[PDB]
Amino acid sequence: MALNLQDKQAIVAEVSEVAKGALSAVVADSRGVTVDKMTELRKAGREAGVYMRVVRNTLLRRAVEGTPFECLKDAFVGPTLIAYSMEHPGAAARLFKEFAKANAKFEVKAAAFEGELIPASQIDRLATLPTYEEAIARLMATMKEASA
Amino acid sequence: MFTINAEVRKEQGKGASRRLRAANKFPAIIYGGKEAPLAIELDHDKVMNMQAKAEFYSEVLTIVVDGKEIKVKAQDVQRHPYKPKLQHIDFVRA
Amino acid sequence: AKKVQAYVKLQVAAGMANPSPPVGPALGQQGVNIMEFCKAFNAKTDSIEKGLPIPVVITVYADRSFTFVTKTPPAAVLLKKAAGIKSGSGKPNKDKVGKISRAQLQEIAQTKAADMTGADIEAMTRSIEGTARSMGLVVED
Amino acid sequence: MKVRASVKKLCRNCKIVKRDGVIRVICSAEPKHKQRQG
RNA sequence: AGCCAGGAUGUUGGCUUAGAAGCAGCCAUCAUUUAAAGAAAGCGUAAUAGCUCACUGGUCGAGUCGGCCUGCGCGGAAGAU
Repeated sequence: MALNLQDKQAIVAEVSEVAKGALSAVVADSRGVTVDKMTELRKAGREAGVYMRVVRNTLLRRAVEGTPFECLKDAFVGPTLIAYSMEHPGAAARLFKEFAKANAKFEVKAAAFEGELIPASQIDRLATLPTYEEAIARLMATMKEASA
Repeated sequence: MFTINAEVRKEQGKGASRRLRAANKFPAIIYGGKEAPLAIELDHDKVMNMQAKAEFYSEVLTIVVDGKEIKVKAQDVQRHPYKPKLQHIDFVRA
Repeated sequence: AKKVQAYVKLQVAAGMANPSPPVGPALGQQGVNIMEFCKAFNAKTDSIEKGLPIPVVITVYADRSFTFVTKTPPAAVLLKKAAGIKSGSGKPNKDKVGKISRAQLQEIAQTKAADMTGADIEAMTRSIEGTARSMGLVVED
Repeated sequence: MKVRASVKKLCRNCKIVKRDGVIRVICSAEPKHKQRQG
């Protein structure tokens, strides 16, 4: 631990992502291994690049320190170990769905999917944020509904 | 800026000094300029913790006696021969 | 990938999957089959390149039939066939004599970007710098 | 057992314990390191 | 302080040696991925391997560390009617 000019930077990045972000999920790395975070590394890298950062910050004065500003409901998501996956450009694209599918491979746990603060709820694994660019499914029935 | 507190010595001598030292105090004196040498006692622990740092002795210090600040500089100091203790101190007016 | 058996990586010959002295029977004997190393590994080897060291990892448990898997080349050996001096030093580590290229060390690390944590593409090249300076090879940037 | 006037911790494992008014060094690791004061 | 994790790379640093891969030595004691990881403190070996440790991240949730001055006590402390 350094003094105060070192912890505040962790909180600075945390508050920057918490406020300037989007849908995010939770990954309770009670016993993190080498390939768990690696698979999540590829998972987040597909998100446009390096903006889906996930560090092992579960402290009340680290990750809960940036709760007062934005995401003011992480006090209940601040106990034992909660790796907040704050997002960045875009939307909820697949972080929730990908996390559910990765957490279902016995990768450590996620505190029963505690959840971040997008909606007006707490814990609800929704699949209504996958498709957000598709614009070619409305051009498949035009050359089959003309003869008849 | 070190600020020492002190009292004027009623009785001076060998026995008196010994008594002071027994009672966690120790004598000291101020001298310099036109003014007459002023004998005072000091609480020992405070001043030992003080004189530990080196700046005590280089810088100017303020002695409070009878509610009056005298600015002095530590000139000389008697130490106990085989203990981390102060027998006596010389202060010069500054 | 979430679980692993076991694995014995070793720089084997691509050109012909049939070595005696280097590996041969030591490349698999504990339930591994040496006859299934020259009917399937070569199948996925006439579509890329053949002749340089190609580590292999065999997925044999006890069911006698395994699933051969691929891997990647070493980054430390990437400054030998794609930089300059093959040895890399020549002399004890006291006097810098090695060298690298400035146009390089960016596209040679993109080939092995399947084993880099750096989520940025340029973040993978900064780790190459340290691996390219193992001895202290000073480059002409 | 060593029984000494001067008993000491000889390694990280060595621990000092008084039992029945006797300073004793007992070491989890090294048997040689167990001591007694006498 | 325990408790759960890591304790990596170049690398097994080179030699001289029979071998030397942290651990026979002799010597340099550097750099990388950085949360952190000693060219290595102990065990271990044919030597690797393997088992710890250093530091560090998590849990926990109030005191904690070891010097100084002095008081009283403990051991050191075995003899012959």
